[PDB]
Amino acid sequence: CEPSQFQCTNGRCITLLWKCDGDEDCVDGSDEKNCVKKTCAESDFVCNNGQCVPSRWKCDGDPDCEDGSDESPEQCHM
Amino acid sequence: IPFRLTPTVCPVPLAHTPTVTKWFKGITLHLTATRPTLLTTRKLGLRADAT
Amino acid sequence: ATTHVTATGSITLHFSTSSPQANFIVSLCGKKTTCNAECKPPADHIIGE
Ligand SMILES: [Ca+2]
Ligand SMILES: [Ca+2]
Repeated sequence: CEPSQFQCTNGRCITLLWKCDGDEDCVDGSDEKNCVKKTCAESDFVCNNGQCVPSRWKCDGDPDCEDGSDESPEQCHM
Repeated sequence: IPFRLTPTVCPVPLAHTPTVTKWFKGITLHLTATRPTLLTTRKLGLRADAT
Repeated sequence: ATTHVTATGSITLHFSTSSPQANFIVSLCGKKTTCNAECKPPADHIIGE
């Protein structure tokens, strides 16, 4: 697209300010890829492999981590 | 020397679109602007009376 | 620049001129005709093209 624009895989041009900013806008997901790690957030739970999930998903009874660490008893002791 | 000057994209204000009153060999712009705004006019001919 | 031609009929054509008089020659498959009218000055003063 334009030099000040980023081209998604669907042929739609967005701005570079929308590249790696947390929200996905390129339909398929061409944005929010590569760049640097987002290192989760202060209000987000960190899975053992490095995946970031919302903190309300920690020990809710259902697995949400890829490795299933969110339901492990090591972090929440029943 | 850290903190390299890099080219990014920034938003810049868009002024109010001027109403044009149209007379026989001229235009009159009304040009409301709260802040200083650059108006540049040129003639599309041999002598560009650039104001 | 190119129009369709039936065995008989009429075709409309838009033209732009600068003369006050429309006394030019129009050709249609090389057949020449002469138009004649008086072209009024425009009312709007400023145009975008
Ligand atoms: Ca985005
Ligand atoms: Ca969960």
